Amino acid sequence: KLLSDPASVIGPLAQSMITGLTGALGNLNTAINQIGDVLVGTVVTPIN
Amino acid sequence: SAISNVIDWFNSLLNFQDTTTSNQINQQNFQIATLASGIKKQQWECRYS
Repeated sequence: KLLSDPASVIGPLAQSMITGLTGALGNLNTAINQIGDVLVGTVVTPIN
Repeated sequence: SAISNVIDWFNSLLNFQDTTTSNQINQQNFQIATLASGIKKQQWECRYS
C-alpha cells in the first residue's frame, strides 16, 4: 500500500518537511510582493 | 498588498492617460483657434475685417 497508494496510510504532513518547498514559496511570494511594491515606489533589491 | 498597490498604480496611470489626452486635444484646438483668429485690418485701412 505504501508503494502503490500512500494517501490513506500516510497522514497529513507539514510543508517544511519537503526539501526547498518553503524556500520556493517564499521566493515566489517575495517576487509578487516586489512586483506590487515597485509600481508604487519603495525601491527594493530585485530578486532576479 | 501587492495587488492593491498594482490597482493603485493602474488607476494613477489611467488618470495620467486621460489627463494627457485631454491636454493634447486642448492644446491642438487652442493652437488651431489662435491660427484661425488673430490680427484684423482696422477700419481706415479697409472696410472689411
